[PDB]
Amino acid sequence: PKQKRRTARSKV
Amino acid sequence: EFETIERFMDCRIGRKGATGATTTIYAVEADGDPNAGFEKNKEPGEIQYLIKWKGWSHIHNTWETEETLKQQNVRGMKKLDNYKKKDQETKRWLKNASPEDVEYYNCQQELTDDLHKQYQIVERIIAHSNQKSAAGYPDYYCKWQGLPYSECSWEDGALISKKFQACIDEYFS
Repeated sequence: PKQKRRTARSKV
Repeated sequence: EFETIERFMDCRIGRKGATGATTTIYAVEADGDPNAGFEKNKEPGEIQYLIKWKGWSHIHNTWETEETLKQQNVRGMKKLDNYKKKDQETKRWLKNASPEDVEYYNCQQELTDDLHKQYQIVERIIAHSNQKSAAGYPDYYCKWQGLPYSECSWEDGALISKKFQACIDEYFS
């Protein structure tokens, strides 16, 4: 199974 | 999938449960401080540490306990032991020092606190994402006050717009 790859997050 | 402690920023006796996502500066701004009105000698408290996380900007700092850090399996836990050492060494020192020293100490803590606060302020927006949310918000690449450009970070546009709309307007000026 090929391992694939937005940079913005927030604390939820 | 794990988080890493970058730096211990602060330490307090706080209301039990006043830790985690509800303690970010933007959670507090939106919903109130979970530690509001906590009085150490009239309600159960616990030792809590303010954490700067690896790969998250300072606006995402959260208060945590030794317990929550362990339950979440975060990395960098050696820093907790180091912090507790420095803290105990600092407190021993405080007990004897001349108030001349205590004064200088307090001044360095205030300057440090003011510096830390700056890190949570967007100085300007550098770039915006091509992708936008359903609500139309792009993400924004943010330069933080008092930090070098290497510490810029991508931030949720909806979140940034609540407090730094002027930076957004300026970037699109």
